[PDB]
This record gives sequence, C-alpha cells and structure tokens, in this order.
Amino acid sequence: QVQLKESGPGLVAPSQSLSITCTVSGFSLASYGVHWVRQPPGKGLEWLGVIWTGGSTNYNSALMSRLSINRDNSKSQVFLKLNSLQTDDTAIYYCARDRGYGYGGFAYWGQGTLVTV
Amino acid sequence: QVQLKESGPGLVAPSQSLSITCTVSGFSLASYGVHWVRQPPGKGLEWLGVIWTGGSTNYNSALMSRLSINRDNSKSQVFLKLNSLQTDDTAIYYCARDRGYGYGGFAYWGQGTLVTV
Amino acid sequence: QVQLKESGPGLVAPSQSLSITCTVSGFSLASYGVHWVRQPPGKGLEWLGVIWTGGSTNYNSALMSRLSINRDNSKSQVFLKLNSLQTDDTAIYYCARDRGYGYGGFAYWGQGTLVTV
Amino acid sequence: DIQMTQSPASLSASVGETVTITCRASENIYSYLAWYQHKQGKSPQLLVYNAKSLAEGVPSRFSGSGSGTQFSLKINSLQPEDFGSYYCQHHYGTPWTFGGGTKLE
Amino acid sequence: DIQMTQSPASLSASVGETVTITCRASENIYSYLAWYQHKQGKSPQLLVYNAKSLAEGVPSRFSGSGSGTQFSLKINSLQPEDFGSYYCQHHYGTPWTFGGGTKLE
Amino acid sequence: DIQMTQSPASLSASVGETVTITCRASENIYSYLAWYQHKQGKSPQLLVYNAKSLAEGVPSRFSGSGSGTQFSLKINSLQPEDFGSYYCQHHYGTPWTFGGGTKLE
Amino acid sequence: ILHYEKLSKIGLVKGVTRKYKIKSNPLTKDIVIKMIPNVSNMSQCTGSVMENYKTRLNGILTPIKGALEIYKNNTHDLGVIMAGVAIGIATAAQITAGVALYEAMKNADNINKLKSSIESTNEAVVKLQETAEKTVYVLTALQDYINTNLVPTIDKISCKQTELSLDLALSKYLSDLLFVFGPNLQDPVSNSMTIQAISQAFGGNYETLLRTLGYATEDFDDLLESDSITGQIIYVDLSSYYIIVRVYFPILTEIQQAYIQELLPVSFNNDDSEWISIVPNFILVRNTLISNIEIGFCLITKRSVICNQDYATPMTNNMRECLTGSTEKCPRELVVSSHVPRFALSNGVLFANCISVTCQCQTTGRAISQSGEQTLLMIDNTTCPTAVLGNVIISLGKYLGSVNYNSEGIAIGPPVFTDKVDISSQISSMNQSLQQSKDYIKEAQRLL
Amino acid sequence: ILHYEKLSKIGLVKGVTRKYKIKSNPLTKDIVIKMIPNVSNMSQCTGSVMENYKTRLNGILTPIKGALEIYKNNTHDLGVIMAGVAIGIATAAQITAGVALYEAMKNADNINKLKSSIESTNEAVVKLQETAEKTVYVLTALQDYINTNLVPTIDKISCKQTELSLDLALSKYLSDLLFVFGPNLQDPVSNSMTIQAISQAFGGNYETLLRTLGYATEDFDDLLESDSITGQIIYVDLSSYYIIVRVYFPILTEIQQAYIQELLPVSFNNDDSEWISIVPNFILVRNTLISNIEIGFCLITKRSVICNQDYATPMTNNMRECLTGSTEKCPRELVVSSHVPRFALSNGVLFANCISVTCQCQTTGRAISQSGEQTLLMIDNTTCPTAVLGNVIISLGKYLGSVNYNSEGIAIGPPVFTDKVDISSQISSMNQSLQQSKDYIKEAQRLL
Amino acid sequence: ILHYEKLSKIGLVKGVTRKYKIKSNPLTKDIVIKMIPNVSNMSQCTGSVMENYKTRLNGILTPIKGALEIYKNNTHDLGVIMAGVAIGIATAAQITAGVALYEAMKNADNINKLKSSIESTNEAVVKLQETAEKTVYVLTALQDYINTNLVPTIDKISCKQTELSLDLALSKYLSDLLFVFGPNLQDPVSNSMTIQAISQAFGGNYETLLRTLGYATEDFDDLLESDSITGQIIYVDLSSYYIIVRVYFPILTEIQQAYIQELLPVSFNNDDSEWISIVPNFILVRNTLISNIEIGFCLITKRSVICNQDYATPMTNNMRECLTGSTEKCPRELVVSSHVPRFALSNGVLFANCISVTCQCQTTGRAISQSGEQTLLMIDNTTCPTAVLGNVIISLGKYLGSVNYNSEGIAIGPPVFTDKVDISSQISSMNQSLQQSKDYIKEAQRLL
Ligand SMILES: *[C@@H]1O[C@H](CO)[C@@H](O[C@@H]2O[C@H](CO)[C@@H](O)[C@H](O)[C@H]2NC(C)=O)[C@H](O)[C@H]1NC(C)=O
Repeated sequence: QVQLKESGPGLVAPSQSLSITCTVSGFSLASYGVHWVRQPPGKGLEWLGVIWTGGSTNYNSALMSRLSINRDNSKSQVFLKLNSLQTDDTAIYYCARDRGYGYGGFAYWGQGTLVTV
Repeated sequence: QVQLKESGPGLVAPSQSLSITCTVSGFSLASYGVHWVRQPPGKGLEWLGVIWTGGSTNYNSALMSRLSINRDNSKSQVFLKLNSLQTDDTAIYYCARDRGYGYGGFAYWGQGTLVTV
Repeated sequence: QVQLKESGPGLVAPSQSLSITCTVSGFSLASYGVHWVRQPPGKGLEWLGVIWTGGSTNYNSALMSRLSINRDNSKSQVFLKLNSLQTDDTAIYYCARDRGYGYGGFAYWGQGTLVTV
Repeated sequence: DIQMTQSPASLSASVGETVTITCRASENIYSYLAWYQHKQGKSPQLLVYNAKSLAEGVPSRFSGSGSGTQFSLKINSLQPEDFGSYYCQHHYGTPWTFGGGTKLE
Repeated sequence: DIQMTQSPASLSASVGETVTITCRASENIYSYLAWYQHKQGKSPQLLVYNAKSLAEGVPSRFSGSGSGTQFSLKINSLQPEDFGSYYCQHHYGTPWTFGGGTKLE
Repeated sequence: DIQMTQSPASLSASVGETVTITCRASENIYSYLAWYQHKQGKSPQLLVYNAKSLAEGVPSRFSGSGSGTQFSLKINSLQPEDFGSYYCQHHYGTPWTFGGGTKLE
Repeated sequence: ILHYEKLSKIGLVKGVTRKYKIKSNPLTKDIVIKMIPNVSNMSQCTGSVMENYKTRLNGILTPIKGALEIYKNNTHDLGVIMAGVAIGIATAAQITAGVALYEAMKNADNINKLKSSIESTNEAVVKLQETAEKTVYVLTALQDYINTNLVPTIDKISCKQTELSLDLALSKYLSDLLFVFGPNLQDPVSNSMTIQAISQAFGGNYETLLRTLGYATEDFDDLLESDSITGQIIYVDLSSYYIIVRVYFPILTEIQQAYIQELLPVSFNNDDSEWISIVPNFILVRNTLISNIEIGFCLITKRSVICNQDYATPMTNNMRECLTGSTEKCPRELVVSSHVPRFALSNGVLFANCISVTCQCQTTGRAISQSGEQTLLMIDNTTCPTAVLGNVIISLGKYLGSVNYNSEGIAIGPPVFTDKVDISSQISSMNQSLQQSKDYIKEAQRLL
Repeated sequence: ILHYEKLSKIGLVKGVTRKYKIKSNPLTKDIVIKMIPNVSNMSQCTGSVMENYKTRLNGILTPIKGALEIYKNNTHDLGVIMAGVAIGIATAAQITAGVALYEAMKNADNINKLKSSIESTNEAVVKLQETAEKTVYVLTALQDYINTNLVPTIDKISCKQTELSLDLALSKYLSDLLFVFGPNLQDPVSNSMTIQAISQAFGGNYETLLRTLGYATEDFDDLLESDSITGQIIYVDLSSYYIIVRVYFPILTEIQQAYIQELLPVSFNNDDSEWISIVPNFILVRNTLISNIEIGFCLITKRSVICNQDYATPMTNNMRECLTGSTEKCPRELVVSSHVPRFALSNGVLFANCISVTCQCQTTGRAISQSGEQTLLMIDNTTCPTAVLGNVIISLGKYLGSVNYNSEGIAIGPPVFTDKVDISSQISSMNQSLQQSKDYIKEAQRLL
Repeated sequence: ILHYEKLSKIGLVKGVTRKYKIKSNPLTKDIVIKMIPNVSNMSQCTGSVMENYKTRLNGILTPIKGALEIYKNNTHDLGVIMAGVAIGIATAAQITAGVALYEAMKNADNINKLKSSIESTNEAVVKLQETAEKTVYVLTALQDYINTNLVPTIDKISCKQTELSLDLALSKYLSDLLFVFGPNLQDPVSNSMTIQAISQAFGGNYETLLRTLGYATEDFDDLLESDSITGQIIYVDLSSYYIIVRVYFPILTEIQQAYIQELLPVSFNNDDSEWISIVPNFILVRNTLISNIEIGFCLITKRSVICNQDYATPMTNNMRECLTGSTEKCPRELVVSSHVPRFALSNGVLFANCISVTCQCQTTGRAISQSGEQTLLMIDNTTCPTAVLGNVIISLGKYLGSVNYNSEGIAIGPPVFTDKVDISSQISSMNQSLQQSKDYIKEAQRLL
C-alpha cells in the first residue's frame, strides 16, 4: 500500500519558521516526486512547491523567497519549510505523491496537518 | 491480394502429434507475423501462439509444454505443431496474419482446418 | 501581429509570365513556410505549391512544368512565378502561412491579388 | 497471462436498434483491444482495432471506445447480417487472449 | 496526387440548427485534415486542423472529427455569420489538396 | 505563472441529474489538466487526469474532456456522495496551479 | 630462462607470467546486412530522400563489388584454381582470401534465393529459414529508428518534418558508414576486417550481430577485444543495397611451450642520480628461445596474452645476454621526471629505491637506509616483516634468492636516450667520431 | 627506375604502381552552424536548462572568438597588410591563414545581415536567400532531435521529463563538441581543420553538411578520406551562439612526373632461417629522384595515392643504392613469427619461399624444390604453368626478366633489428666498440 | 637559457613561451552509475530481454569486482596495512591505488545504505540525500531513452516492437560499454582511468556526470582535455548492476622555475638545397637544466602546457650544446617536400628563406635577395619596415639581437635521416664501416 503522513507544529508565531515533515511508505522517493499543497480556511487549494524524483525543486512565485523543500532518502522523508510566517499562512498543509515520471494527478495524499499563525 | 490456407490431417489419435501447414501468399513472411488461433466445438476463440516477423516465437501458458511453431521463408509456409494430442484438442485451427509491425487486429484469416482427436 | 500582403500585375496576356510577390511581417521566413493557393471564378480553392521553412519547394502535378517558387530572406519576401499563362489561370492568388513545423492549417492568409488572363 | 471478461453472454435485438457489448480486462491493456464478428462456418472478421479504429471494409455503423480496463463495441443500426458471435481480444502483453464471446441473435 | 470528395455540394439550414459537412479522401491521410470557412471578397478562415482541433479565435460552436478516409465538420448552432463556402483540405502527403467545397446558405 | 478560471462558483443539482463544471486556462496547457473532488475534513480525491482519464477506483459516472484552454468535468448521474468542492488543476508548466473551485450541493 | 635475480637488481622486477595464445581454426556463419531501411509504411513522407540515398549508397558499394568481382570472375573449380595472370598482382593474404571468397559464394547463392525476403524485411532483425537446417539472419540499418521514431509519429509531426528526419538519419548513417566501407576499404577481399568495423553497417551494434549468430562462449570476450573475430564481404547487391558477410569465429589455443613474462620497471640508484633500465617489458619465451613481441597489438588479461596473429619479433644478442645475466650490457636511461615507479612488489618481496622513496620499518621504528653502492634494496621477512613506503604499510614475505642479495651488488650497463630526436642525434654524433677514427687509422697505414 | 629483378630476389616483389596526387586550388563556400537549438515551441518545459547551456557554451566559444580577433583586429586593407608587431609570434601557416580569415570576413559581414533569420531558424537545415545570387545555409544542432522527440511529446511525457531530456541532449552534444571546439583547438585560424571534425558541431553529420553545399563529384569521396576537405572558423557570435565556417573544396591534381611504387614483402631463405628485407614498402619516384613518403597520412586506392599535402621525405644513399640493384646494402630482419607472407603474385608470376611454404606443381604431380643457395623461387609458364602453394592452385603467366633468374643468385645485405628497444641497444653497443677502436688508434699514434 | 640568436639562424625561430603545469592534490566525490535501466512501467513489453541483459552484463562486471576484491580482501586497518604476500605481484601505482580503494570503501558502505533507492531510481539523474550533509548522485544508463521513447510509446507502437527497441538499445549500450569496462580493463584498481571513458557507462555523457558533481571552475576545461580528471571503481554490485566510482578533481599548479619554449621550424638554405634542423620543438627548462618532454601527452594552450603527470625526459649532451649555441652539433634533414614552412614571425621580426620563398619589400619596390652564404634572412625596421612574402604583406618591428645578424653567418651541423627504415639502415651501414676500422687497427697492432 501507499501512505504519506504529515507531522509538525500546531501554533507557530508570526516571524517564526515552519517545519513540516512528511514520512512516506509504499514507494521510493527515488521513483516518485512529492508535492506540497495547502488549504487556507476560506480559499481554494494552493500548490506551494515540489521536490522532484531527481531531488531538484521548484516553487510558485508567491512563496519563492520564503519557501524551501528538502529530502532524506535514508529515512523516507520529505521536508517542507517556510523561513518566516504570516497570519495568512494559516492553512492545512498536505503532502501528495505525483504520478510516475513527473505526471500530474495526485492520486495519493497524506492526512493534512493544520498550522495556526 | 492476401491469402492464408491451412492444410493438415483430419482424425489424429490421442498421444499422436499434430502438424498443420499454413501456405501463404500476397505478403512476405519477413514483413508480417503469423498467429495461430483455434475454435473448439463449444468454446470461444483460443490464441495458441505466434511466430513473429523476426522469426522468434511466443506461446500461451496452457500449451507452452506441447506447442511449437516454425517457418519456411523459401516456400512461404508457417508450421503449427503439437507434440501430443488430447481429445479436448478437437477444434478448428486457423492461421491469421497480424497487422504490420506486430500490431493486433487479425484483418486476414485463412479458411480453418478441422482436427478431430 | 502577423501579416502577408500580395502585390503583382492585373491583366497579363496569354503566353506571358506571372510574377507575384508576397511581403510578410510578424514572423521569420526561417521559422515558417509559405504556401500559394488560388481561387478561380467558378472553382474551389487550388493549392499551387509551397516553399518550406527549409527553403526547399514542392508543387502539385498540374502546374509542375510551369510553376516555380523562390524566396528572399533579407527583404522578407516570397515569390510566385508562372512561366507561361493561359486564360484559365484567371484567379485570385493568395499567400498563406503554414503552422509551425510544416503542419497544415492556414491560420494566416494575405489579402489576395486578382490576375486576369 | 491476462484474462478478459465479456458480457452479456447472449443478446437479443431488432433490426435498426442500437446494440452494445461490454468487455473488461483483468489488467491494464491501454488501447490494445480488438473486436471480431464471427459467423459459424466462416473465419472471424476484424471490426475494430486499438479500441476504436475500424478495419478497412467494415461498415461505419460499427464503432467503439475504451481504455485501460473498460472497453465497449457499439452497433448504431443492427442489420440482419450482424448476427453472430462477437469476440473481445487484447493484444498488449503476451500471450494475446480472447474472452468467452457474446452471441447476438 | 490525393483527391478529395466533399458533399453535399449545397446546404440550406436555419439559424440555431445543427449543420454537418461530409468529406472523404481517396487515400489514407490519418488525422491530416483541415476545414475552412470562405466568404466571398475575403480570404478563407481556418476553423479546424488535424481533423479536430479548433484554430485560435474560432467559436466553440464549431467541432469536428475523422480518421483515415472519413471526416466531418459540425456546427452545433448555425449563425447568420456562418454563411459561405466550406472547404475540406488534406495536408498529409504532397501536394496538399482541397475538395470542391460546400456552399451553405 | 499560469492562472485558471473555474465556474460556476456554486452548483445545485438533484440526485441522478447530469452535472457539469467548466474550467479555462489563461494559456495553452495542452491535455495537462486534472480534476479533484474535495470533502471537508478529508484530503482531495483525484477523479480525472490528462483532461480525460479516470484515476483507478473512480466510478465510471465521472468523465471529462478538453484541450488547450477549454476543459470540463461531467457527472452522468449525481450521487449523494458527490457533494463537495471540485478543483481544476493544470500540470503543464511550472508552477502547477489550482482554480478557485466549485461548491456542489 | 631469464636471470631474474640479476634483472631485479637493475630495476627489472619479475612480474606476472602469462600464457601465449593465438586465434586459429575458425567456424563460419553468413549474415545479411541491409544498408537501406524499409520505409514502405511512411511512403508518402520520403520525398526524393530514398532516391538520393540509393544513388549515394551505390557510390559506396559499387567499388566493393568491383574489388570482389576481380577475384570471383577469375576463380573456378579445378580444388580451387585461380587465374593468376588475370589477377596480376596480389599478396599471399589476398590470394588465400580470394579462395575463401570463392568458396563462400556457394552459400551466398543459397542466401540469395531469399532475396525477396531480404528486401521485404521491415524489422531490425529477422531470422529467415531457408530449409530449416539452414538459417540466415538479416540485419537492417536504421530500421528500429524508423519503426519507433517515424512510423508511429505520423500524426505527431508533419509529413515534411518526418521526411527531414529520415533524410538526416540516413545521412548520419552514411557519415559513419564511410569510415569503414568508404575509400579506405581498398581491400574487401582479405578476411582481416574486424567485426566491430563491419557492424557500423548496422549502427555499430556488434553485440546484436554477434548474439544473433549464437557463437561459442569459451572466451568470447577475449576474442572480441583482441580483434580475433573478423568478417569478409562475400556478396554485394547494388539493386537491393545489402551485403553478405561471412563472420569468422576462431578458437584461441594455447602454445604448449610458450609464455610471456612481464617485468616491472623500478627506478634505481647509480652514482648520484636515478636510472631506469631500457629492456622489453614483455618478453616472449618459446622453448629455449628468448625473443620479443609486438604486444601492443594483443589483449592482456590476468592469465594470458591473447593475439589475433603471431606477433613474435627478433631480439638482439646483446639484449638476450642482458636478460640471461650479463647486466653490463643492459642499457639505462636517466630519470629526470618526478613521476617514475620507485618500487615494486613481487611474490611478497618488496624492491625499492630507498634513496628516492622514503623507506621506514613498521616493526622496528627504524629507518631503512641504502648506500651509494646499492641500486635497489630488497626488503623481506629477514630485515623488516612489515615495511613502509611513503604512506603505504606492506606486510611482506620471504625472498627465495640469495641471502646476500643486498651485499653482492651488480654490474651496470651504458647510458641511452630513447627520444626519437635523440636517436637521430646519437647516430649522427657517432658518425663524426667514426670518421675521425677512420682518418686516424688510414694515416697510420700510410705511415707504416 | 628501381631494379625490380634484384629486389624480388631479396623478398621485395614489384607490386601495384599508383599515381601521386595532391589537393590544390580549392573553391570556397560559407556555411552557418548554430550550436544552440530552437526551443521556442516547448518554452514552458526548458526550466533553466537553456540558461545553463548558454553559459557553458559561451565558455567554449569565447576562446575561439578571441583567437580569431587577434588576427582580425591586426589585419587591414593595404593587398592585405598584417600588423606583424601586434601579432608578435606566428607560423607561416597561421600568417597565410590570417589573411584568408580577413578576406573571408568580407562575406561573413553579408551573412550577418541575416542574423535574425539565423536566430529564427527552427529546422535542422535552412536555405537562406541573401540576394538570390547569394545563398547561405544554416545548420542547427539538435534541432531534429527536438522537433521529433520533445515538441511532439508534449502530452506523451510530462513537462519536467521533457526538460530533463533536453538537458541531457544538450549535455551529450557538448560532451562531443568539446573534443573539437574545446581547449584542444589552440589554433582556429589555420585552415587545416578537417570537415569531419567541424561537423561535430552538427552532431558529426558531415554528409548532410557537404550535400548542403553541393560540392564537385570528380573524386569527392577520395577528398574526404584523405582529409583534403577542411574548413576555417571565420566568425563567432557569442550572443546568438553560432559560427560561420568557410569550407574548402580542393581539386586533386596529378603530378605528371610522379608515381608511387608498392613493393610486396616476401620472406626468403638465407643460411638456415627466414629473413625479411627492411626496405620502404611505398617508394616515391619523381622525375629521376627516388625518395620516401609518409604515406601513412595518405589515402591509398587502386589507381592512385591521394594526399592532402606533399608528404615526400629524404632517403639515404645506401637505401637508394639498394633500390637500384646494390642488394649487398639492403638490410634484413630475422623472421621468427609463424605468420609472415611467404609468397606473392606479380603480373602472373609467382614468387615463393618453397622451403617454408610447401610448393607442388599441379601439371606434373612433382614437388617444387629449393636449394640452400636460393632465396625465393620464381615459378612461371616454363617450369610449372599451374602451381600449388598450400591449398591454393594458381594458373601462372610468364616472367619477362632473366630466364636464369633462379640460377644467377643475389648478394645479401647485413642483419638489422627494427624494435624501438633494439634500436637504443644497438646504438649503445656500437658506441662501446667505437670507443675501444678510438683507444686502440690513440695508443698506436702515441707509440708512432 | 637557449641561444635563440644562433638557433634562429639554423631554422629554429623562438616561438611562444608557456608555463609548465601539473595536476596535483585532488578533491574527491563518489557517484553511483547504474548500468541497468528501470523498465518497471513497461514490464509487460520486455520479454526475456532484461534476463539476457543481466546475464551478459554480469559477465562484464564480475571480472572487475574480482580484481577489486584481490586488494579489498587483503587490506586492513593498522594507517592502512596491505598483505603483500597475498597480493603477490603489484606495481607502485597499483599498491597506492589499493590503499585509496580500501579507504574509499568506507564511504561506499554509506552509499550502499541507499541500495534500495539506487535500485528504485527511474530517472536518468537522481540526487539522493543520505544525511543532508552527505549527498550521492545516481546516474542510470538508457533511462532517458526509455522514459521518452518506450514508455510514452505504449499505444504508438506494438508491445513486441517496444521489446525489440529495448533489446537493441541495451545491446548498443553494451557494444560501447565493452570498449572501456570489457577485457581491456585489466586493472580497475589504478586511479588513472579518464573520466571520459568511465562516462561510457552513462552513454558517454561526461558533461552531465561532471556538472552533477559540481566541480571547481578555475581551469576545469584544461583539466578535462589533459585527462587530469579521472576516476576509480570502488564498488561493484552484481545483483543490482551498479558501480560506485570515485572521481578525482586535481588542481593544476604552476612550477615556479619551469617553462616550455616552443621553437618554430623554418626551412633554410645550405649549399644548393633546403634543409630543416631536427631539434625538439618543445624544450623544457627547469631551473638551469635543459631537458626534453613527451608533450604529445599534454594539452597546449596560449599561456601554458597542462600535463596530468610529469613528462620530462633526458636530453643528450650534444643536443644541449646545440641549444646553447654550438650549432655545429645541430643535425639537419634534407627538405624534399614542396610543403615546408619557409618563414616565421617572432616578436615582429620576420625570418625567411628568400631563396625558396619570393621576398619583396613593400616600402621600396625592390626585391629582397639572399646569398648562398646565408641561411635565412632577418627582415625588420632597418632594412624593410613592411615586407612581402608571396601574397602576404607584413608590417614589421625591430630585431633586438646583433645588427650584423645577416652578415656574421653560422656553423652548420651534419645531415640526418629521421625515417624509421632509414634509422635501421644508418645503424647497419655504420657497423660495416666500424668493423672495417676494427680490422684495420687490429692489423696495425699485430704488425707493431
Ligand atoms: C616468512 O614468510 C612466509 C611467507 O613466504 C610466512 O609464511 C606464512 O605464514 C602465514 C601465517 O599466517 C601462513 O598462513 C602461510 O601459510 C605461511 N606461508 C608459507 C609459504 O609458509 C612466514 O610466517 C614468515 N616468517 C616470518 C618470521 O616473518
């Protein structure tokens, strides 16, 4: 089976950093990419950034100066980080797996972790 | 035009071998593959095996220990053989041509030869 | 924007040659091909010939002995020529741009120049 | 090997009616599916290949579609000559296989 | 060369009605077929390319399909502005050719 | 980046009715479009990818189509379980983006 | 046979002993290589490309067919007799190859009965059955490229773009084909053409060609790197643009009385500088004869030296005496480079120039020193069980030669310069000295 | 001019006579090679790949532009005058090439008027019309790859996968580009760069490049293998990443008084062993002068030897006398290899060492024997019309030299060793003998 | 240190002075190269191709693993100690490399903790994070090919056609792999294997490999062409078919007291013919010692000569004296070729053999003549500010040597022949003259 499970802090102050770790199983991080998406209280889904199968990353423009993504291929983990938080960063953060060779369609999602700022 | 014509024995005893020769014209055996399919009295169509354009062969699992296919590129013939027959091998045996570069769709079929065991 | 503009003679006698120049802008002749099509008074559209992005040409069979196409990559021009005219060559001649890498679909057309013979 | 299920086992329809046959694969065979019309005493005729394209010579009343695991054959105006046993075949992996077939009266 | 037959030669339909034009090739031209709308006094407008895709700027009431030898153009809601001579073109082999065209009133 | 517009913002339909959601891209994203069904308290479920193919496990009542700039999702028989917020996503260029979403009651 | 103890004293430490093996008694199979692709299922998107291709290719193959015809037209059944007058000029290799070519024709004539199957082939590799007992394979150039990149791209790319891609694929093919089957192939008759060159006709994919033919696996990979597996062009068809190649698969056999001994060069001390002895690194010994070998044309493995012919060459009497212990005749070149081997290990015994390389003993904590009267020091069990050179610590065994190895000493031969320019200079300066001696003796003879 | 009868007696059988030809008086055409692909129709799936590519490529081309600028900035109209002081140091080849570069600039300036058409080119090959009378072709690296494998794969593979494939295609291109246009190209000015090397900028597809330029067909293929067709880099554009190359197409001309004679080495008997004469295999004769040639740099065909320059070299007086009949001065090397030519055919006459190769007569049933006083036997019409060597039966013609060829005999020269190590050894051992003679005569002079 | 004025008089014009640089003190990074592609997403269209591939590949890699095991199994922590007895025979290079191999294993053991990530890799290039601080890259052979040409072609081509294309891609890969990792790799231990060879395991795409590893940019491109960047095979996994390679990135350092001087050969007049001096073109000077160099193995740029080791070699005393002004000992070869450099430019001074090249003065309209007592004429500011040779007009500077350069003259040394055959002939003919002198003196000694 395939699973993704987010774990991180609940309430984080403004101007503090955010660090959410996605622990995965059922697949290798050398075979699939991991994308981060968030769901703010009254907004739609927002794609934040991706770490590709190849270990390289991309980010959207809005968070490009604040958002960073990393990986650990020994512990099967993907790391989402924001260097400095705002109150409008309150959202449920999700870890999702892409489809094969960088194709879209998030067939597999984690549980979602709620971050309050 | 394109033609395939099966010729072989009628009644063959159990534990005897079967040898059916398909004589072809209108095409080269170096350009197209030839597949064998049979139609038992009360069953559906059964794909038996193939000799590919490249001269290599494949068989289904059920007959893999009994079924063999060969070719003659001088006389334009394809040979279907079963090393040992059972009474449930009674069927009409057909020779069919595949589509170009190993694509399916048996646009061209022979006449069918009935083998009784 | 993209434009094609045909310029040439009006009334040309039988047994005289025809020379129509298509001046283009908005695109490079090193990136796109240019096709010539005509519309005779009571007929359908007739494709005459093409000069490809690569500078090479092709013609239909009917006019292959009379039709020639050339180019000028300094002045952004394409040249349509017929060595000897007949009265049935009366038509509106059009210059059209093809789609990218030699694909069909004449999304862009010029204005059309009427030639009387 | 790869198994295929074809249904209904038997159909009854009048001339001019729309007739459909359903076939599903036990695995993903992409667009690799062919349909045949088989009358007794004759060799099978190819109707459709790659889950949608008609074989040359096949009447345009025949059509089809499908992908991966779910495929179907449709006749938009059944003719008297369309009686026979219809077969679903995949030609993706090896061996190629046929389903049980549908008998259309 | 490759010939094309386009029919009916002339059509009559009211505004809001569905209008279709049929075109067949003398040979197999795969998906290489384009449709044009040509008004007199103007250059032809591209409607459809590769037997199905609309040209940018073309209203979505236009659509089409086809493969190999049999193709068609459809208008799902005829407008007053759709009057004109429609042309079927193949762009597979060389030369490219057009059919006679259909005059829609 | 590439923006997307999804509409209507909110839908109301009965069980068994046909329901459609429209989405358009600000640029050409070819067939690179996915659709999701998102219920509150749960992670989003993938319904459709590459503008037409169903995700494994998704009911066949779901289907879709589209190309370039104009895409849609259709439900051929709305079920009680289909309530939720539907999202349109493109996955062509980078970044990938989602539209505002449609709330279906 | 070599005096290894005196040789190690002058920087030539006994290295690995290897067997001498040479390819012989080959088995043969015929394969058909078609240089023209089958574009029947994209025939509307070729333009005039295939016409230009056929013309260009004919200009490559025609000179080959002609060269083969010279021998074929002049060879008859007796037992094969050749018209030596008509051939006019030939080498021994060409002559014996001319017979092989003629005999090979007899099977080429059977292969040609499938000419229509060869032309019809649309797969990169096709196995054709002639009579069940007889099987011939057909390999087609660029066929895989076309089947995967042009045919399935019919509504992916335009028809003209498909044509351009075909033209470029064909042109690239010829660009590489010309390095083997072009003007450089002045002799397509001799069966000495390596299979890796022939395979360029099939994209350079010699692994497919060879697997197709089955072959024998006793030492297949050694046969390939040593260029023992070769082919001969038997037949050229200029209407169908294919050739028939006979591929030879020799068996490497061991020479019962022959081996090659590798020596390991080690810089050694003399006077107040480093020197290196100029003696063949690979010495061929056959029975009781010490000789040289052009091993630069052979494959060297851990157990044997694999050659595709006999590369043995003569050795001078002075070098032979050097090798058997007369070290006063072993030439030496001055070492001026900072990068020279300064030590070697042989059978657990360490030989090192402990003047130029720092030597310390791991078991005693004392340094290992060398006098100016010594060339290399031999370090073993008796002096230092574990010795250190630079940053490497080596556990040693025992030397089975003289226990006085480091005390007895050795005779040292004359200096040499091996540089090409230095060779010309040395010959010239010796001629000036020689002419002076000639004049001096002639004067003495006139006086007497 | 060569004494072929005495030479064949010592293992040097007259072989094929060929004409001596050298490339001269070339025609020139300019071609534009763009090293950067056009990815405009996949612009969303390039990432930062093209940015990294442009930077890396600039680091390859900048040193070339700089090297060309040194000559361009210092060459002016007089009639072309060069600032020798500013150039400082140059070879004759660079100097004449510097002028060719300067003159070529005048057309490069016309080509550059199409800079926007060069940048816009999206096909692998585009013919651009400057003024109808003037035509320039543009070749684009990897453009065919992109047009067939990345652009039409937009909804076949993901956008990121497309980007990765582009990056790898570009990196592979540079990996090969660097062997020609990298640091090894210390001199892009000299017009001696072979077209097969330049073509690496277009994937190594030199056949397309050359067909594009039309060329002349009198002996096109010989010109290519002999490396007579070369180019010069005239202009480098570091903003658009393309270069302008002038391609030279020389005509091979015959030298009216010059030919090259091939000799065919045959092992011969002397004393009780096999010997092979060490005489040049290819001898160049011009007018009345016999000389050598570095033919290893020339193309050898059936009728001629094609060179891209004059490779004639000096010959010693002793070798010249050897060749004209003084065989007592022809050096010989011992044959120890089991694989040596033991016979040759020339003008229907068979020459064989019937001591080492079994010789039998087909027409008489008798063996053909050779005495210890004979080197090779000449077998023809008069002794044995059809002779057998090993398993080959040869029908022979008649020898037009002395009827007493096999009776008269020949003088045999001194032994040699050709091995590189043996050369150093022989020079050294001769110096020891020379010094002994010097001491002996000096003692005699002191005594007298 | 070289007497440039006397040297230019004999055709050796001072050329470019370059710094001598050698690679040293490398940094290391480990990279994983997987030779087997990931075909998981086309698993129904592989047939038995992958099974045959794994078997064939195991037959290539097993001999490498074995060769590495010999050192690995015999190397232990002391500070690294090797079992010299168990190794038995080794060269110094192997021994030091054996230690490097052992030490490298310690990180290979960390890389291997990601074995499952290495196997799972389905992209051509994957960056794996071991501990964030530690990063290893995995490169996969043919993965890009498969991801773009086989996986997305599932309903474009048949499943069997896909299988055939995979088989051919794998076979072509091995065909090239075998030239590097095949039987020729008798020693995978020594860290001297150039990175362009190792990269064949990844399609020859060394540019991707190197960019992947980051490297240092001070003189990266010079390091590559000089073969200074090399790798060592540290670990072979025969179950997963991947290897771990340690890539060495040395820094080129300048030798403070060493430079290489290039001389420019110019044909000169003597008697009634053209001659060219045979003196090393590239002379290495270190401190006060003039010596030779095997520069043929080094990269030559405008400012420096880049070597991957020290290539300095000895020079004879006669050549050293030639270079310091004793030109009576400088050997000369006759020029018979029509194509020889007849002039050179150095620091604005033009040196030309105005007997063989037509010399005219641009500023006076008069011809420039040379007497039979002169070798080359020096043309500068004082005689002709702008001189013309053939069709090239050169503006000149001033000669800073003797104002009587063209009047003083020079001593000319003896004739030589550099041809390989001529070398053997010259040694032999000198031995005949030497033996005659030996007999003459022995007769004199017996008489006296
Ligand atoms: C002298 O050298 C010999 C080797 O040439 C050593 O003998 C080996 O000792 C090891 C001990 O582990 C045994 O396993 C081997 O089988 C022995 N080999 C032989 C050929 O006997 C010996 O120990 C060394 N002696 C000293 C004092 O260092």
